[PDB]
Formats: sequence, structure tokens, C-alpha cells
Amino acid sequence: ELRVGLEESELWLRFKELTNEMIVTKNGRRMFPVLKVNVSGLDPNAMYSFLLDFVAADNHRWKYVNGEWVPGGKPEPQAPSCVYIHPDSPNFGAHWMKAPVSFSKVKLTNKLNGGGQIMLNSLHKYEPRIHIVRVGDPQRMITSHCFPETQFIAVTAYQNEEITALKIKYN
Ligand SMILES: C[C@@H](CO)Nc1ncc(Cl)cc1F
Repeated sequence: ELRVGLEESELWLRFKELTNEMIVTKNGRRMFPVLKVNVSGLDPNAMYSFLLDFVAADNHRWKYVNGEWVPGGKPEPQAPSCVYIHPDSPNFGAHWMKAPVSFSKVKLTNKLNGGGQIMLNSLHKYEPRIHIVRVGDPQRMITSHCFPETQFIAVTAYQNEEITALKIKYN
């Protein structure tokens, strides 16, 4: 059976407890924690690409008021569909399964200024999603996994001082 497991799930849960925030900038900002997954049940002999995108969680935006995240108004129109290709792509099943797959280099941005960055709307909540794409497949088989522990609100600046502190503590 294909199994894609979240690495460092208890680290993600420490952030999710506070409501996780990721900074978006013009030139793009790397995530902490980094999304890392373990993989079993691929064909070790087959070739696959790993893709990452971010799914909008809500039909509204958020705002931080009196130390609480609350519904913050109607959403901005959906960010353009940005997909990040894991740089090891394409590679053998054996490659993806021998050690956790790390998306350490993906950058989150609030400006369409290229560089393979992911555009997100500030004060909107997103859920990372990984796609495994089989190479040379006439059926173009794709598998998609979502990671609920990794949900975060995109921000231009940290709202929760506990997130500011946690980001310093664990990074
Ligand atoms: C939070 C802590 C709980 O034992 N777990 C982790 N902490 C930090 C790193 Cl670098 C990775 C982890 F997996």
C-alpha cells in the first residue's frame, strides 16, 4: 500500500496549537517547520515526480483580534494555481523511499515575481498538499495527500507573539 507519512508531526502540532503562521514576502520566504514526508509502497523501479501545492481552507479571511484568530471578512479572489516541483524530480521510487522527502527550498510569496515561488493571499489559511506523478504513464496517474497538521495562515508579519517566539525556539 502507498503510505505518505508526515515527519516531525509533533513539531507541526506545537505550531498548530497556537494557529500556525507563515511569512509571505515580495521575494519569498522559506517555511518553518519544513514539510518532510516518509514514503512507502511506491514501485522502487518506477520513476515519479513529487509536486507541492497549497489548498485554500476557507471561504473567508482571518484576523488576529484580542489574541484570537477570528473570521476577518470575505476572501480575496483565489491565488493563482502555483505548483512547486521537488528538485529531485523525476526520480526512482527507491530514491523517494530511502529517506524522508524534504520541501526545504519552497518559498511563499505575495508577489508574482517568478523564481518558482508559491503566491498566497495574506490572512488566508492554507493546507499543504503533495502529489506523486508517475513518469511515462499514458494514464497520467497522480496520487494526492493532504497534511492537516501543517495548516497555517499566510501573514506579511507574525500576529501571535507565541508564534514569533516558537519560530525562534525551534529554528
Ligand atoms: C518538537 C520536538 C518534539 O520532540 N520535535 C522536533 N523538534 C524539533 C525538530 Cl528539529 C524536529 C522535531 F521533530
